[PDB]
Amino acid sequence: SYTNSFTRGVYYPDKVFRSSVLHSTQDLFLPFFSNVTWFHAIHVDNPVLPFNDGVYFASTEKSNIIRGWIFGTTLDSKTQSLLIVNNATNVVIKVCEFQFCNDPFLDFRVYSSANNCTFEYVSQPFLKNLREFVFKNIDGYFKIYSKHTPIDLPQGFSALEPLVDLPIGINITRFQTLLALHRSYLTPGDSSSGWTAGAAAYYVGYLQPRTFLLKYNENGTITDAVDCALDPLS
Amino acid sequence: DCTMYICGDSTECSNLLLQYGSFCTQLKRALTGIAVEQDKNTQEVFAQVKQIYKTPPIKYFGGFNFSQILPDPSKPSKRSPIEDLLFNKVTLKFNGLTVLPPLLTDEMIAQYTSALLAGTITSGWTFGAGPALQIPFPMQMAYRFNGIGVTQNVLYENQKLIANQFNSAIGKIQDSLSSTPSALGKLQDVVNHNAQALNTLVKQLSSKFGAISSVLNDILSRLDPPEAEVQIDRLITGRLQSLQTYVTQQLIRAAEIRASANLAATKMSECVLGQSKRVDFCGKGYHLMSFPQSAPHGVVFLHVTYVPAQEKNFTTA
Amino acid sequence: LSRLDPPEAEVQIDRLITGRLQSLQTYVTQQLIRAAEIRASANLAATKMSECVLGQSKRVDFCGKGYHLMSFPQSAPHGVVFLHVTYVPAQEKNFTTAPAICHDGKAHFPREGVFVSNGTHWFVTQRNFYEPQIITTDNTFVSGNCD
Amino acid sequence: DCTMYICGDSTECSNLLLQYGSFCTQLKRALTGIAVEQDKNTQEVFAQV
Amino acid sequence: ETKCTLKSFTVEKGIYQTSNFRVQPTESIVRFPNITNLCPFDEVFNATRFASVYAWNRKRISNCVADYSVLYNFAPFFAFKCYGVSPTKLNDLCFTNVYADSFVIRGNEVSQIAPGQTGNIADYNYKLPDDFTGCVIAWNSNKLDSKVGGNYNYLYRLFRKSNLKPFERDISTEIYQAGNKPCNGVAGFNCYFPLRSYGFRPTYGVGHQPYRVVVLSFELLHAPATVCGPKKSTNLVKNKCVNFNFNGLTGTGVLTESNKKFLPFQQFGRDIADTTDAVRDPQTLEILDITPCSFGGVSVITPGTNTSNQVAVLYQGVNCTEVSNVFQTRAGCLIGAEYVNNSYECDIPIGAGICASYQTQSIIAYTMSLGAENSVAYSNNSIAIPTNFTISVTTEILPVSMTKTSV
Ligand SMILES: *[C@@H]1O[C@H](CO)[C@@H](O)[C@H](O)[C@H]1NC(C)=O
Ligand SMILES: *[C@@H]1O[C@H](CO)[C@@H](O)[C@H](O)[C@H]1NC(C)=O
Ligand SMILES: *[C@@H]1O[C@H](CO)[C@@H](O)[C@H](O)[C@H]1NC(C)=O
Ligand SMILES: *[C@@H]1O[C@H](CO)[C@@H](O)[C@H](O)[C@H]1NC(C)=O
Ligand SMILES: *[C@@H]1O[C@H](CO)[C@@H](O)[C@H](O)[C@H]1NC(C)=O
Ligand SMILES: *[C@@H]1O[C@H](CO)[C@@H](O)[C@H](O)[C@H]1NC(C)=O
Ligand SMILES: *[C@@H]1O[C@H](CO)[C@@H](O)[C@H](O)[C@H]1NC(C)=O
Ligand SMILES: *[C@@H]1O[C@H](CO)[C@@H](O)[C@H](O)[C@H]1NC(C)=O
Ligand SMILES: *[C@@H]1O[C@H](CO)[C@@H](O)[C@H](O)[C@H]1NC(C)=O
Ligand SMILES: *[C@@H]1O[C@H](CO)[C@@H](O)[C@H](O)[C@H]1NC(C)=O
Ligand SMILES: *[C@@H]1O[C@H](CO)[C@@H](O)[C@H](O)[C@H]1NC(C)=O
Repeated sequence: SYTNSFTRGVYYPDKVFRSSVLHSTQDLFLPFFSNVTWFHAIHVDNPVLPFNDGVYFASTEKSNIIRGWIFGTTLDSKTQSLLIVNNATNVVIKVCEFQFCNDPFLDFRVYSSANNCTFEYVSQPFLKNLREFVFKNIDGYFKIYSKHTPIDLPQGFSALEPLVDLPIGINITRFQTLLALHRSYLTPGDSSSGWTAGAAAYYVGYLQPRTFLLKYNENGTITDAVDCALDPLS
Repeated sequence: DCTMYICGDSTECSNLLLQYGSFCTQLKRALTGIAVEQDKNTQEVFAQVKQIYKTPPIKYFGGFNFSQILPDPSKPSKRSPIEDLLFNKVTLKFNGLTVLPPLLTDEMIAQYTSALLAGTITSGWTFGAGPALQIPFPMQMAYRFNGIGVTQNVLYENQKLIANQFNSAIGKIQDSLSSTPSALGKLQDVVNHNAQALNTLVKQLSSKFGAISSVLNDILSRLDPPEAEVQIDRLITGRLQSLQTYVTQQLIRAAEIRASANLAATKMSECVLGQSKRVDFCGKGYHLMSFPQSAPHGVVFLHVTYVPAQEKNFTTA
Repeated sequence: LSRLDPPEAEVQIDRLITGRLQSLQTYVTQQLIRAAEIRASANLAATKMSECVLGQSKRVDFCGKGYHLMSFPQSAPHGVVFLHVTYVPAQEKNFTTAPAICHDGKAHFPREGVFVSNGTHWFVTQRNFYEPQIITTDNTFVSGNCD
Repeated sequence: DCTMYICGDSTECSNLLLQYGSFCTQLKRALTGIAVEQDKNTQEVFAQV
Repeated sequence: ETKCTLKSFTVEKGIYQTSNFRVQPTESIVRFPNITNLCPFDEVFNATRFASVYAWNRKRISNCVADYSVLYNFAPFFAFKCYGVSPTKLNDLCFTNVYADSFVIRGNEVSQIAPGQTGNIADYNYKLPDDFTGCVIAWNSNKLDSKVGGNYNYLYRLFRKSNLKPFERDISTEIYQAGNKPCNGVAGFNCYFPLRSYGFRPTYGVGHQPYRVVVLSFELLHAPATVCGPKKSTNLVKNKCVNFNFNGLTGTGVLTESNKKFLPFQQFGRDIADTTDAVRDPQTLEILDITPCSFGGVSVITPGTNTSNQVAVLYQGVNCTEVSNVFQTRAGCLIGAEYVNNSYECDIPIGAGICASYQTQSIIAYTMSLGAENSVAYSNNSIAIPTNFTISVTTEILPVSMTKTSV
């Protein structure tokens, strides 16, 4: 499918504070009123999703049906592929040198056959239930913004707060969602494991280098943002 | 501050700045001349009178109503309701940029305006050409009507009508000034231009001007003494080129303000302190009198104009 | 050009030329501003010479503070000094004034001046010099009744 | 146009001009104010009636 | 100072600006963040059992604060030779990785652990790079790695085809094919075992006893540095402008508390002018506003050497509660003059309606008088008629031309 992200896809551009002023910055932002891909009816193919300028991952997942994400170069043997797996009370962020299958599922613990991870990075567990995420890679820092806001995408305004930064530099051109259900299918090749669960939809929207003018209130929270290459009034 | 704006808390930058020449003692010599000039424009129009006159206690001038132009003793700041309305509409030390306050405050200009009003109401035009002479206001109006060609009988007979029309005009001028919010545009434009030029200098200090960074404490800590110099030299050049144009624009704006103040003083002397025979120098039409009102950065002249109306066709020979 | 060798003296000569041209551009700008100021002052002085020396003006403080009569120019190495002759009234006195006079059922108004009174007496005089004259028909005109 | 006059066709050159900051804005802000002023002088003498 | 500024000797009457008053900071703070991941140095130096010389144990030290000053708990080191660096400057330079290679060797073989040196150990077991910028530490371990019968568990390679390369390891146990006779896995003539064992005993001397040697090699790849040594001081000075270095934000100003509630991810604040206005304390979570202390301009109000020499100082645009009659005006504050309460004619302007002059005695300070007071009696039946005339002369000087110049 294809839908529109009207006024969503904004985040904090830098770790600086302001008080009821306006800040114009040329950053990598999501263009307002764009055409994002609403993949709600794809209940496990087509995992070929690029990572040129990042990804805007929006979801309204009911409760813990997502298990994590994977960002790799080509998903081949001896290729750096980061896997962020969110358990109940802890998340695991390791980069592996392994050949990943079409849809590595989690319900299983070992994704591929010959896994070989080398990093160590543990953090706080991450996982009307809107879960906004924005992923990017710049200055060798795999940078993520996360937000948990109650709701599809409404017409409101909510900034994305930088939560965790982690240093790594690779040619990240991979993206796929990891679902969770009841029926256990150990077969990696068979990409058909549809189970009767809640609504699942992984939003995909690519970022773009644009100039954004954000308005910082007295408390330092972005409450309004305008773009500078869409509407003439903007 | 030529030393602090270009060189932030750095003794080596101060030693390097003196080699550029005498720009530091010229950019501050021109700006202080601008200030002394601005301290004089506010004395050629408001300080034209020598002795301060006052309004008599009896508030009966003959039928007219000047409560909106005379100072109000209730408000601690002695001003008129029109001046109070004008004062509530003009919306008004960072890195070595200070704002010097004017000599004549908003209270002494108000006193000069009240003195000029008393002189032009009680004495007429004699308070600006010698000793003040008392004269009734209806007789002053008859004088001003005969000065333009209209006989004094139309005023000595239809005095109540003229008084009511003047009172209605004085009452409606407040609503007219309150209707259009951009009426005091000439007084807000100068303030906006000043605050914009004062704020554009701090915004250009963040520019690297070719160097690696913008702050001196970073260049004097990452790089070693003789490779930081061409960088300090380029930074000083960039910060001096941004101040020279600022001083030039300030001089141009000061010359414009001086010309405007000379014109305003001429209008005050030829319209408030007497009646002029010019067409559109003291208002559009037949000028009778003019009342001054102070404003945080200017003067508002209220010109009383006599306009004929209800004309009729006749035969002439 | 004597300590340093040809191509390492150039960036130095380039910087010196830039510094000496930036110091002259601002000088020319200040000279233009001062020339515009001098031109405005000279236009004002020429207007004052034409309206005060070459005739009498009715302006209040354009040819001197007061009532202008005449103006005499004087040269100066870089300017002109205008000597304005001013007529100033003095030694004023209190008097009684009235708009008109009702006589024979008609309200008569003075032609020039105002009706002055000094106690059980009424005369006509101008508004600039006390000259008591009897109220006659020549200096008065009827414009209706005194109602 | 600061961008076409200084940096003509050259994206690399324009990215250096942005590091000089607000000079270009204060230039066009004044040049258009000059035009607005010139559009007013033709209305104080001819548009009196 | 006025004569130096004006470049003259007979200054006239008036107010002249000479310099600027700047408050110098007294102390200087450096509040960088609390210390944390002390690198695992103690587990490499205080280990329980070291490896052989040929199987030298390596740990990579990365993403951790390196306190290289926990070295000095281990006793007088037969060698702390720091090659390419100083033993004192090492706790400063950040580096990408710090590889720690530990191994046990004899006492006579501790000198062979260095660049260029050759022998029996650093030719086939553990060779160091020629341009090795690091630190080799070595200390005796007799009490711990010596058994009466003999600790034959520590091995070492004696024979090899060719020497090793910088940081190369060999764990093969094939018989040394010395002669042309091809060995068949059996030992004997011209076919000897390459790995021998150490006869560590307590009765040995000081040159043959077990010596533990570690080598810390610093790596500075183009990759960002993740192992940076420690840093800190401790003053949250208030109501006084000092030099702050809060987690890299450096400046000078008064650090006073505030109510500017920041978000969790952000460290410093900015006004509209892009200038810094507040900063997080990298230790206690509390926001303090940065405000400059007393700063302004000094002006000498001199009556001129023609009259006298008593001058007055005026600090403009600054309250002088901080750093001769002190009086605070609306345009600043002046010292050296007395505020008189009779309004006279303004002679030397100051600002906001205050003027100075010489009474004659001392410099005075008074509110300027706009003129005299005269209230005419306005009556509807009274007039003022002049009687006499006065012919006066008024001088009006106006410039016409300028000095024609050319360059
Ligand atoms: C999105 O794009 C598709 C084709 O890519 C188009 O058919 C659809 O109308 C677009 N939706 C909107 C309204 O952006
Ligand atoms: C993962 O989740 C299970 C189920 O809640 C829990 O028992 C286990 O301790 C968790 N492990 C981690 C890594 O937190
Ligand atoms: C004068 O104007 C004031 C204020 O509008 C009003 O209160 C008053 O009635 C007026 N008096 C006369 C005599 O018109
Ligand atoms: C006078 O007469 C002319 C011609 O009939 C007419 O156009 C005009 O409106 C009249 N004006 C007045 C004042 O009655
Ligand atoms: C006129 O009388 C008034 C009131 O007594 C007085 O104040 C004023 O000075 C007198 N003026 C002259 C010119 O005598
Ligand atoms: C006023 O002056 C006139 C002319 O000198 C004189 O005739 C008249 O008697 C005077 N009035 C009095 C009462 O002094
Ligand atoms: C830093 O350490 C001190 C002393 O243990 C402690 O009181 C303070 O809360 C610590 N700050 C942080 C970052 O928690
Ligand atoms: C000093 O006083 C003398 C004598 O009164 C006077 O001639 C001269 O102009 C004065 N000079 C200054 C600089 O005030
Ligand atoms: C100076 O500080 C004192 C004490 O806070 C205050 O009372 C006074 O008004 C201040 N003066 C000015 C106007 O700066
Ligand atoms: C001057 O007036 C002020 C304010 O009323 C008062 O505080 C002070 O004592 C007076 N000084 C003199 C010398 O009268
Ligand atoms: C002047 O005005 C007062 C107040 O209305 C009035 O009582 C008095 O009679 C008037 N006097 C004249 C006629 O000059």
